[PDB]
Amino acid sequence: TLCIGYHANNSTDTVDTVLEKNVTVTHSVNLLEDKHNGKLCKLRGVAPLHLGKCNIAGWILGNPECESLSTASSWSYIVETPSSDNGTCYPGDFIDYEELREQLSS
Amino acid sequence: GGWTGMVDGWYGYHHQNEQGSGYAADLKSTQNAIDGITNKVNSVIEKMNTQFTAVGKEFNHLEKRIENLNKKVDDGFLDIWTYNAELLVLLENERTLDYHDSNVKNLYEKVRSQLKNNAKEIGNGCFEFYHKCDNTCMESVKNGTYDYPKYSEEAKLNRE
Amino acid sequence: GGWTGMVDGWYGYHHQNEQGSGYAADLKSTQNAIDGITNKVNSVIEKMNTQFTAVGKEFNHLEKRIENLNKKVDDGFLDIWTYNAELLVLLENERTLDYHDSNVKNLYEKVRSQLKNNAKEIGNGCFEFYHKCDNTCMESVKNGTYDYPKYSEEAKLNRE
Amino acid sequence: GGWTGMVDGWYGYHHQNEQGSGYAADLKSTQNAIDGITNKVNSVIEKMNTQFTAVGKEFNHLEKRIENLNKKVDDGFLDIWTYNAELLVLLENERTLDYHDSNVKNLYEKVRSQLKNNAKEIGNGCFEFYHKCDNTCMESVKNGTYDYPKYSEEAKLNRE
Amino acid sequence: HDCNTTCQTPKGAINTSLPFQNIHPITIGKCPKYVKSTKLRLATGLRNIP
Ligand SMILES: *[C@@H]1O[C@H](CO[C@@H]2O[C@@H](C)[C@@H](O)[C@@H](O)[C@@H]2O)[C@@H](O)[C@H](O)[C@H]1NC(C)=O
Ligand SMILES: *[C@@H]1O[C@H](CO)[C@@H](O)[C@H](O)[C@H]1NC(C)=O
Ligand SMILES: *[C@@H]1O[C@H](CO)[C@@H](O)[C@H](O)[C@H]1NC(C)=O
Repeated sequence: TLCIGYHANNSTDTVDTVLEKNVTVTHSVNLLEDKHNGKLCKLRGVAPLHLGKCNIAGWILGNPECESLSTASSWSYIVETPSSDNGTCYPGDFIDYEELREQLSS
Repeated sequence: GGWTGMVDGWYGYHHQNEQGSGYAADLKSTQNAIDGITNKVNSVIEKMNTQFTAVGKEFNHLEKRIENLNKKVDDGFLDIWTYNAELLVLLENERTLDYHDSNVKNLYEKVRSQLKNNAKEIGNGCFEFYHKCDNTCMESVKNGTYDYPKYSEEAKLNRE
Repeated sequence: GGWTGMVDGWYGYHHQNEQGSGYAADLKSTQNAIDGITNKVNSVIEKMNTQFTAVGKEFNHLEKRIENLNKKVDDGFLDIWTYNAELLVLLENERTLDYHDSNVKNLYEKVRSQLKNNAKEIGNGCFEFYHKCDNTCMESVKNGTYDYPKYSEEAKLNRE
Repeated sequence: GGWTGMVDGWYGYHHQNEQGSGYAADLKSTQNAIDGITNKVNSVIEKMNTQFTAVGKEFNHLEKRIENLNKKVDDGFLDIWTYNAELLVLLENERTLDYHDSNVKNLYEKVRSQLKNNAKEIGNGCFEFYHKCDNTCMESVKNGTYDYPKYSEEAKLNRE
Repeated sequence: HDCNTTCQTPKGAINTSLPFQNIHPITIGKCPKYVKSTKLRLATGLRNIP
């Protein structure tokens, strides 16, 4: 006797289809990324400008507490923390702040 | 069901005869199936060519309507991609499984075509020979060269 | 053509023999077809999961460019959804109809496989028995248990 | 392979017999195939109904965030359409080719059904008659009217 | 960190090339599209029925 068959294995991977659900298949790939490395990286070869505890207004105006920040010659993006509270120290209206932030972003 | 003992390709044959037994992958079929699947997966990924973008936008408290427009834009794109992606996966998974089912169906028919009236169709992909079919005979069938006329006399004598 | 008298499922059999006649749905096939269709329809609807939104936006007479941008956004989304929806419906309707055609084709082949040389393939889904095949015989065929060897003598005697 | 000499339709027959030889398109099949393809192509084009729009927008140097939003909108729409269009073309081209393969497969089966045991299935779409089958006989087969019983005596006598 | 990427999100950089991601809607770079889905598993093989 000669018989035609197919491969089976120990895969427990299942997929869904339009007609049926939980179909176990022998080989499977993702189209979806659910991992990241937990790090802020150089983007396209260029390091970000991290401002520590300062925001952009603080950094560009020279808030005394932003004095310790280094000056970057170039950067790919700007990073501020959720706690980047040191901005304008003498209260007032920083005009067209959002446009300035966009211009300095890269 | 499949053979958990056959790990040299997706499709293949198993046999038992007077001289021995075992299995081997049909690599003509398996490689064609692989090229098909590989091209399919790659097209799904390789065609979606994006550019450098920056998604986030910043607005002040008197620009609520603009921020909301920006959200509207993000939401529409998100719903479109999520939905289309789910349909693409579900549709392709069904097509993939049919493709695989097609390739193995094709192999059965090729064997049946060569064997004609010299073997019984019994099931589980099996053709029961009505004549002695030794290792040389079975390899000849798998390779598309079964010389049907030299086995037809024996096949009928074992049935008459 | 179909049977307007068969309303107990999508697919089924009709017979005529010495002991009587009638029809019944093949509920193995019909239920599988139903689960297939049900999952398909539900995936089309159930995967399109939206959030709470507010579409309308208001702009003044010196914001014409923004209102026009908002329109541009609505129009692009509208064209995408309308077009994709039309293609989805047209594509699925063809696939649906092929699926149904597949399921009934499969039943024909299962019957043919059991009957082998004991019935003639005549058409209109019909297998003409070459031997007496009473109600017990026909139920056995429909259920996948036809005991072919006990009918092969009669089938050949009625042809010799 | 196909016939470069057959240019009167997509599908058809070629024959050789005692009275002559040649080919002709099967226009029942070809026209149905054409209507299928025509409807398919037209639906792809005809359903994508756009309105009058104006894409370009102008912003000043203090509106960079808005210009960038406008770009974001154009880019998302562009990626969606480019990708979906590539998938639509690749998917339909495979379905188109399967459709064509289906239609010619169907013709083979219709011929086989009529000929039954009066011809050998040899390959290259060919049925070798076991009896004389002149031009009238072959036209009868192509038209679905082969009167099988009048040829069965000759077919068996040439084999006994 | 002294690392490099093609796509960056606030939770960390994405190293990878598949068409979709479910990590974060706001990204900078040549990024996968954000989806709400938790699984886009595309079969490459046949049904695993032994
Ligand atoms: C689909 O399967 C999901 C994963 O569960 C696995 O397969 C099912 C069929 C069960 O055998 C289960 O024990 C396995 O872990 C389920 O979470 C899911 O609920 C299943 N169907 C759905 C989506 O409801
Ligand atoms: C990216 O990092 C690798 C080390 O993993 C290094 O070899 C390469 O030069 C870096 N590229 C750029 C543009 O800095
Ligand atoms: C991460 O990036 C490096 C290049 O620095 C590349 O060699 C590696 O394959 C990437 N990892 C993944 C999972 O894509």
